[PDB]
Amino acid sequence: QPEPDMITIFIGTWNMGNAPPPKKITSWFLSKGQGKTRDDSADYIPHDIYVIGTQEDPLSEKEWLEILKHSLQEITSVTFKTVAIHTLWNIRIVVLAKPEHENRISHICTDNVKTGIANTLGNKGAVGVSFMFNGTSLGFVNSHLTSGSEKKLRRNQNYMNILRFLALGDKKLSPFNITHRFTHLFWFGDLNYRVDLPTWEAETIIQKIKQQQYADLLSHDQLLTERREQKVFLHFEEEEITFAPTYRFERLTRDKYAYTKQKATGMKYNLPSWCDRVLWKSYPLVHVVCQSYGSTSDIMTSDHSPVFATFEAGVTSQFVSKNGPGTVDSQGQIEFLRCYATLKTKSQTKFYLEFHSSCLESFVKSQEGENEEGSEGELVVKFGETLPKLKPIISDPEYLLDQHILISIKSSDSDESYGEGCIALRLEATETQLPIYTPLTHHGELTGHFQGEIKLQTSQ
Ligand SMILES: CN(C)C(=O)OCCn1ccnc1
Repeated sequence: QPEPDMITIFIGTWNMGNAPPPKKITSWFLSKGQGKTRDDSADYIPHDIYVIGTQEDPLSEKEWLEILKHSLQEITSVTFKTVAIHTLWNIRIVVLAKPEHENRISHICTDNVKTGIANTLGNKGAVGVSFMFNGTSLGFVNSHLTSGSEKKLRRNQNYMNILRFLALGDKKLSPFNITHRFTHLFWFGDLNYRVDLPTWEAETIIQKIKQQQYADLLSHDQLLTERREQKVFLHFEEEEITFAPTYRFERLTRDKYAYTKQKATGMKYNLPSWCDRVLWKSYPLVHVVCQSYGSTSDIMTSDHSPVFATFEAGVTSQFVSKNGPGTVDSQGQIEFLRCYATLKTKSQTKFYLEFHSSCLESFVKSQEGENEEGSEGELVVKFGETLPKLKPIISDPEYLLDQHILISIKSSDSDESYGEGCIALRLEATETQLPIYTPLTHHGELTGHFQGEIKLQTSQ
């Protein structure tokens, strides 16, 4: 039985509006409705992993697992295994996998973050799950962010709190938040970003939706506009949206958007919006292709429609050689030439680097770099040819070229990371000096850059 080099992942997000689901929700798992939909010829082909995020979920874990497993069984005739389930208030994540994957999945982690203080702490936040699938780390975040058209900044703040404080993945990666811990990170939920147009334009918006003319609406979608101004979700991707706004519907039909202010909305308008979203971030030069992104048309118990997205994701095998794991492979080395960090910090401390990778027995600390002043005000930290030679556990190029090196630049004075990034070893050549580059972030905000050259030696 060969180990896979690709899997398919289903991501679902549904705000259930505190109502039980209808008797049939199979269209969700089949990626059928509006948008980028899945070919009918694939309907019986199970995805490898199904990750279901709900918000305003009124069901017990048991009740929802029942419905999910029986839905997938009906579609695929496969009885899925429960990998993980985690609930914060009415925010829930379920991970199901094909039974053949049970012994490929390990290191399962779950966590939650509650957003806001006092007033604003009590129902919003995120749940998440991570695990290893053979040699590949996978993370999944389901967030329900702050509601309301005039709270996009609160949503951005909720995002930064979730990525700082959600404790998933390898705890040995101590300088790195969830946006660097995983080969593939999927972040979905009722993100609650709105179409920012005047209230008086509600009927115009509805008209545009009926004509399937989304362009003048997406140009005002707060998540796209905040992303474009680097205010949120820096270095995440989203597939093009080709489905109608998924909020706010009258229940039991999809023929009507309910946008007018009511006591029940706190006298707020809910103009039709793409509240319900799926984004991802994968390490550089790893295969990840979105194969569906849309909304169902036939599930109408909630004022939201379910959203689906599916992905092809590259995975690697759990590599064993004669040497590592348990020792180094002298035939392998990673060298860095002419490297420097460019930092936005106004501070003057010395900096050193940390290299972290599962291709190393443990993380590697560099000597301090030499600070110089950039021509436009910047701090430039020069490492020249001074960076250590990294000694991987396995030299086989079929392993080593699939790996990644996480870099943290840390203050000598405080040992706090000022910036984190990631370098792919999927090089055009071995034994050859080649440019490398990563942006550096801290709390998911841009803090600088790291660039230089790499020289990778493999056994070939
Ligand atoms: C879509 N959007 C909000 C945006 O900023 O796209 C340009 C940057 N980009 C290019 C590939 N991925 C992100």
